[PDB]
Amino acid sequence: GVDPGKTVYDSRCASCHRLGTYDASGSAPNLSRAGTKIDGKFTAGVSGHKGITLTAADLANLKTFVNANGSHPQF
Ligand code: HEC
Ligand code: NA
Ligand code: NA
Repeated sequence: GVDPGKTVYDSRCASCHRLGTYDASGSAPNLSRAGTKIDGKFTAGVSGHKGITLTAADLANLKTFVNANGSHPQF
């Protein structure tokens, strides 16, 4: 789940959000430890937040990515 979750985060939330030290640029909240807020903010297949629609697989993969990476290329 971790790699497709990165694609979800990268293309769909990073433009605004931050995530630990992996992504420290953006004005919206840092999504570190936001799994429960993500699942409350999004319903699988229902268009919502910022025009985004997420599949069930998207939501699971993204949370696995947030848990595993939420960081420096040399660490
Ligand atoms: C800019 C167009 C954004 C995009 C792209 C994403 N998010 Fe967002 N998010 C944005 C703002 C300005 C805010 C604060 C106002 C609000 O609507 O809450 C948020 C907030 C969240 C939250 C809740 C934050 C908290 O309670 O601390 C969550 C859980 C969240 N956003 C999730 C989220 C996800 C999973 C995204 C990728 C699919 C995503 N956002 C994109 C702005 C923007
Ligand atoms: Na960002
Ligand atoms: Na949900």
